[PDB]
Amino acid sequence: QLSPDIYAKSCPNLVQIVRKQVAIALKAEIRMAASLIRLHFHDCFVNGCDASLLLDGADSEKLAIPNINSARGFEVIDTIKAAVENACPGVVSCADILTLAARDSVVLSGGPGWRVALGRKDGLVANQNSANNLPSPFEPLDAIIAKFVAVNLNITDVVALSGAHTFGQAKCAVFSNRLFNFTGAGNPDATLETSLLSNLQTVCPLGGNSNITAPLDRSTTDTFDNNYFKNLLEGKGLLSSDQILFSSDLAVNTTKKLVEAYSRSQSLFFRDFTCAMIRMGNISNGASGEVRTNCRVINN
Ligand code: HEM
Ligand SMILES: N[C@@H](CCC(=O)N[C@@H](CS)C(=O)NCC(=O)O)C(=O)O
Ligand SMILES: [Ca+2]
Ligand SMILES: [Ca+2]
Repeated sequence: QLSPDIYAKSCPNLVQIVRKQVAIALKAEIRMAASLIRLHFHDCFVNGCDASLLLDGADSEKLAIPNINSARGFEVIDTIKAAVENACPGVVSCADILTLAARDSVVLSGGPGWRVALGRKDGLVANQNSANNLPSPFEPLDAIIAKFVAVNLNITDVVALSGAHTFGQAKCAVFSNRLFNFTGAGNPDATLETSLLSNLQTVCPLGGNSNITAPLDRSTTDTFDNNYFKNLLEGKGLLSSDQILFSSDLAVNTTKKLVEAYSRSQSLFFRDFTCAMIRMGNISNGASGEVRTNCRVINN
C-alpha cells in the first residue's frame, strides 16, 4: 500500500532532495527530462515498477532489443540515489526515486504535477525476455493496446501516455523506414506530411548514421504540452506508433477522437496524463523485494 508520507520519519526531505538533483541534471542536458520518464515507463512495464531495469549484468534488461543503444540516464539516477543515500542511508528504494524523477522531469518541463505515492520495493532480478516485449514503434495499434491491457492499463492510457512524446528524441533507426520505401512500393509512408518528410530525409539519409536523432515533437521540442497531438492532426507525428493514433483504420472510432480532444484542451490532456501516470506507477508483480542501496545490483 503506497503513501506519500511513507518516509515522513525515515527520510523527511526526500522530495526536495530529488527535485534539486533533477534540476541539476536538466541544466546540464535538457533532454534528460525526457530520458528519465522513459526509464520509469520501461521499468513499470517489466516486472512492475521495481527498478529491475536499473540492474546491470549479462542478462540485464538494458540489453533487451528496445533498451540497447536507446535507454539512457543511468548515471543521473546513480547521482540522485547517492544524494538520497547520503541523507538517509538504506531508506529509499530506487523504484521510488525513478518515480519521483519522472514526475519532476515533467513539472520542470512545464507539464502538470501530482503528489507521488511512495513505498515501492526494488526487485531482485532482471527480466530481459519481458523487456523484449515492450511496445514497438513498428507494430499495429491493436498490438500496442494489447500490451497496455496486459498490465491492466487501457486505450485512454495509451493515448495520454503517448503524449510523453511531446519532448525528447528518437533515432533515425526507429522511423527512417517511413521515409523512402515504406511498403515495397518505393514510396514514403503516405501518412507523413511532405514538409516533415523532406526534413527527416535530410536528417536520415540512406546509408548514413542511423543513431542521429530528431525531435519527437517538431513544434516544441523540450516543452511538455499538447503540441504532440496537434502534430498528429497534421500528419506530423514522428514514429509510426505516433501517427497511427490518428490515421490508422483502427483509430477512427477508438483513439482518433481522444487525439482530437487533447488537441482542443491541454487541461484535459494534463488531467488524463496525470491519471495514467499514477496508474502506471501502481503496476507491481507482487514479487519479494528490498530497498536497494546501489541501483545497479541487489543487496545480497
Ligand atoms: C505507446 C507505445 C510507445 C512506443 C511504441 C514508444 C516508442 C519509443 C521509441 C522507439 C523511442 C525512441 C527510442 C530511441 O531513440 O532509441 C521513444 C522515446 C521516448 N519515449 Fe516512447 N514509446 C511508447 C510509450 C511511451 C510512454 C508510455 C512514455 C512515458 C510515459 C514514453 C516516453 C518516451 C520519451 C520521453 C522518449 C524520449 C527519450 C529520450 O529522448 O531519451 N514513451 N519511445
Ligand atoms: N478504465 C476504467 C476507468 C479508469 C479511468 O478512470 N481512466 C481515466 C484515465 S487514466 C479516464 O478518465 N478514462 C479512462 C477510461 O474511461 O477507461 C473504466 O473503463 O471504467
Ligand atoms: Ca521493472
Ligand atoms: Ca512539446
